[PDB]
Amino acid sequence: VSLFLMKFVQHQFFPSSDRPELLVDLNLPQNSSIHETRAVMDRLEATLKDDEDIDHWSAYVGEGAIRFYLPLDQQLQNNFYGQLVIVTKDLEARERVAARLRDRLRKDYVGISTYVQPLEMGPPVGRPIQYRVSGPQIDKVREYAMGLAGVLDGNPNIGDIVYDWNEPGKMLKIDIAQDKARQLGLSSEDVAQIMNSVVTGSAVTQVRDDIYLVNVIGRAEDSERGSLETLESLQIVTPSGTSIPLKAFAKVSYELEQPLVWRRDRKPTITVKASLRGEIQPTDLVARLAPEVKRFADGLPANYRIEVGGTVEESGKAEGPIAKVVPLMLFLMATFLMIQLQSVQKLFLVASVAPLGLIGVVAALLPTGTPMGFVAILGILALIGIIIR
Amino acid sequence: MNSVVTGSAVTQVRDDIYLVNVIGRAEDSERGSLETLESLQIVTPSGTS
Amino acid sequence: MVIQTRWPGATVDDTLEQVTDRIEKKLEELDSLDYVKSYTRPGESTVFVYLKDTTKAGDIPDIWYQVRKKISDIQGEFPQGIQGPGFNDEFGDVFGSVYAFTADGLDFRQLRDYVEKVRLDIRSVKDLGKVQMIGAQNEVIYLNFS
Amino acid sequence: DLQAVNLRVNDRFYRLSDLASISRDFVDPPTSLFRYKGEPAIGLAVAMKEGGNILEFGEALNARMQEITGELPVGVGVHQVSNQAQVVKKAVGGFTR
Amino acid sequence: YLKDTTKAGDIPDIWYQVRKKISDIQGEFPQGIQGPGFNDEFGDVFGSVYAFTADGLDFRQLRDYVEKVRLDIRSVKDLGKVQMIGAQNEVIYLNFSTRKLAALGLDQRQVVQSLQAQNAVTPSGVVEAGPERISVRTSGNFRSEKDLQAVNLRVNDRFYRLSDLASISRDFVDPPTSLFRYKGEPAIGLAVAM
Amino acid sequence: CGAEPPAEEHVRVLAQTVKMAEFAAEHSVVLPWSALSKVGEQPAVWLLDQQGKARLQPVRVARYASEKVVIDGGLEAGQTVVTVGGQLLHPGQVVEVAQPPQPTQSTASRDAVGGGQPGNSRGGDEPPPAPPRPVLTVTVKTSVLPASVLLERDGKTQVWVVDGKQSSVALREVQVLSRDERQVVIGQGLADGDRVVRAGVNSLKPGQKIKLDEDAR
Ligand SMILES: *C[C@H](COC(=O)CCCCCCCCCCCCCCCCCC)OC(=O)CCCCCCCCCCCCCCC
Ligand SMILES: *C(=O)CCCCCCCCCCCCCCC
Repeated sequence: VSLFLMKFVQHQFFPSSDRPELLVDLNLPQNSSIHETRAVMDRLEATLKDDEDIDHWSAYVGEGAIRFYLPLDQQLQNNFYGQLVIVTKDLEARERVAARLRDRLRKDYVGISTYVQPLEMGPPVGRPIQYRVSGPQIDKVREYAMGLAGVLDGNPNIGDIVYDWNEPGKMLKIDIAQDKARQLGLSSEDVAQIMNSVVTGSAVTQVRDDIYLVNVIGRAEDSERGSLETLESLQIVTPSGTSIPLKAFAKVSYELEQPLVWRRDRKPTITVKASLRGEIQPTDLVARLAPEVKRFADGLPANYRIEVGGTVEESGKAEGPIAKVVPLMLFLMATFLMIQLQSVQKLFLVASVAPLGLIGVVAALLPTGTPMGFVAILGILALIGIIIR
Repeated sequence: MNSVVTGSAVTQVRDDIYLVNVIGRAEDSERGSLETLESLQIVTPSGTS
Repeated sequence: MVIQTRWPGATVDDTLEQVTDRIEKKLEELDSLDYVKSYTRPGESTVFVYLKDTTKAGDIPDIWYQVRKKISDIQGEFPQGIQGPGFNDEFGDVFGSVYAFTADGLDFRQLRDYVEKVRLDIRSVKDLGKVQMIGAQNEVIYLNFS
Repeated sequence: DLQAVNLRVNDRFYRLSDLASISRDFVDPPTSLFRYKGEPAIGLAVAMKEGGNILEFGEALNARMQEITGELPVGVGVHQVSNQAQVVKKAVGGFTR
Repeated sequence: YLKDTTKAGDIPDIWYQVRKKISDIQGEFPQGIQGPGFNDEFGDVFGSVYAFTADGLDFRQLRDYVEKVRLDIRSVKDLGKVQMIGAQNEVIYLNFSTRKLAALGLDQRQVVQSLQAQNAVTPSGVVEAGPERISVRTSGNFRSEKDLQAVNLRVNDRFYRLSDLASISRDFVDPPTSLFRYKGEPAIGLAVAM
Repeated sequence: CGAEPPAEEHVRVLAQTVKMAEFAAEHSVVLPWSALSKVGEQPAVWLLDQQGKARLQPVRVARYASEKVVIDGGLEAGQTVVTVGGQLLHPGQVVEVAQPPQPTQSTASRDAVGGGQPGNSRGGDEPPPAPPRPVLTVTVKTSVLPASVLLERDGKTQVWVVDGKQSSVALREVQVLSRDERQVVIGQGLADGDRVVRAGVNSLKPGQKIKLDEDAR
């Protein structure tokens, strides 16, 4: 019955860190000027500026520094990533400061991805639950990621799911026939020159005002640059002194293009990360949702593929050599015992006690509902040794 | 002398993941074999030959 | 391992397909590597290298040197865009207390200068590892023409 | 130093101001911003030299900080963050307990 | 060739020493190209090689298919090095009608400079004109033979088409330097290492 | 052993009905710049059904988008199209009530919220006693002074600190309206010790002593 009941026993690879520090991350729907990120930042700051357990709190617009080797850090995702570190007095959950912040962001503006985070002890694992979908074609992998998240959201024990780089950007395409150019007295050379003077002027030498260096940059007049609305029907000047409206242009229009991609292993892919609810462990949830999602994956061209992105991968990688190493040591200690004894009968006799000890290890674990800890996965061997002793 | 052996070099092109470097050169009706390279009425930048 | 690479503006698709793809393909041949995380932006390329968590420590610098070698030669093929390996190793491992110097109604320049003076005076302390500032400001000079 | 640059005679030697607008130096569109208690600031992270005996480096550091404060000019607010020396102290204390 | 009396393992150190000794001295050579080929010979083991014969098609598309094969191969469990052979690098000759060029009073060097200034300009760039991220993109840079066949010049420079002045030779493969052949027939092999 | 997960919560969102407008494009449709998503090989948006669910509708945008995307074609007169997206479930999505003008208190939080006491800032609270900072020692026998030096807050903190031998306080409450945010010029109420600190004004307590030894290298 013990080995039988072992099935629903939940396992977890690592607990969190009791450090009184806490962090929160935010991601905007689409990439905008960093000014918008700072706007959301200052608003959230003005919201939390006077309360107990609220002290030593700083912001991060575009990048988060590193305290210890505990977490990772999104390097440069200014237009899509922010950070806020806060220090509590005795416990981040003392008054459930994290829950209060969750309610705050809930009442806050919509379409703003946000996530709370208590420091974690152990090798970095990023989000607790993720999934990676591959595809050599943009729209194909996108629609498939959508069709996957649809089935994934079946179980309501997950708070929310978030895709990756699943949004395009307003691109402006322009081109010229060059016939009217030579007709009006314009050459491709001056064409490119003007085009440069409109976006980013030419570069010149730097200056040495102090130990630092400042590079000066040229540019045309700004009374013709700054906003797209004013860039409509532009009477562009010519090097010959003349000025003609932009009517000589063509195909000037709006298009869509996602400015962020992930060519994991030289192949485009998307990473869908999801928050949790209740109290279950990501491993158990993965095991539960394994069949249906597997069938869904099967229902797709072979050139595509899906993989998990949670913590099961890391746990398995860590326990990898364990299985391929421990039995040898088992036979080693067995022979060691046979040294003191002289009969296989007594050997098997004392050996019978070894496995039977798994009674208490689970009896004192099921009522408490404590997940199977890795440390326990290790200590059980010490238990075997002492009981055999 | 350069336009006769190997013309000047210009910018490369990006037609695909690879790069193709274009090269200039004079007219080939005056290059290719040594026999024809005998008694060459070489042109001058001033139009003369 | 983090490897950054800039470019003076170009269509993100072409940017990746040209610089990122070549870097990834060339580096792929490297041994003992497991994950090759690509990262693209309008004009930035970033490569994340993750080796297998099965190798011994100590020789890690050798692998880093191998990476530097593999990219040094191939560098002679990229276009005129900038390029430089960011961190062969992540020195940003330990960090003691950090100190913020708030101020208003003054020169950010003089602020950074004071911070540098602080660094010089700090060097006098007994033991010191790395000292790194943040949020620096680099003033530029635009020259608009009539 | 560049506003009064001339040109050639046949080039109509004029002042840069007389021809273009010499925009005063200014900070570019930010790419990384730091902020303390909702207020802009500039932090400085320091690392302990490898092999350095911790719990003492911080002592000498804070002492030197006190001296620096003694020399801190006008309009300067020093704020310490992540004083791990205290963290380690409390940790080892509870451990030994 | 080092002496066959040293221990293994430290060989990379010797290679690094070589790289060091040449790095500094590099600052003295003339404008000629230079690059250390192999600090070590990675070409040690090689599993089966595969030749992909074909005729009546593009060598370009052939290499593209081989690259697609490489990408699909990466899916295999273990992989060492993957190297192709006998690749083709098409070039583009631009022969000029020197006589007519001189007749027009100009020289091809000026055309070279103009084309350089035209190609060195990126046809796109981020603008962020509004709150959201925005960027512009034009179609004016050289990307093919036709992309340069219709280039003009200045008024005082007799703005004409390249065809009207020079012969835009279609891209073609250069005089070979390394040729592969299977059963007396041209092909392209692919060596893979474990 | 087994618990109960919480109920499902519709993903909060702020949409808006469809109202044909002649915004310069007959019967054109305008919306904020953050309400466009590419589907297949064309732009599109999300429309919300009356029975609390979301669906995708392909569109064909032709008009320029200057912070406000303007499309023409594929519309439903009086349909609540999304204007906040980027993370919704493409196949179907149970949406949250977006009917309020601002279902978020952000429409008034910018001015005032009302939860608890306000935060802190230099100029309203008392700084802790610290060693005397080497004064700015900008005093010169006298005029104009950079606006950064003076830190007058609501007229209750005129830079009264005297630049003399003690760094005391004085009765210098002269206020000139020539406030061009660049320099303050006064004709009366000026003296030799009239100047004050540049940045450490509000962060300094009145009458606090200073030190003559200044940092320089
Ligand atoms: C973790 C698990 C669940 O806790 C429970 O207690 C579940 C039962 C629901 C509560 C009802 C309590 C029963 C009352 C007992 C009678 C009085 C006892 C009072 C105590 C005396 C002390 C003085 C106050 O707890 C467990 O460890 C047991 C779980 C084992 C069962 C798991 C179910 C999995 C599938 C079972 C297959 C059944 C096969 C037979 C066909 C139906
Ligand atoms: C599954 O996880 C079960 C949920 C119910 C938990 C109820 C709390 C159990 C604690 C048992 C302690 C008994 C003490 C008896 C004292 C006389």
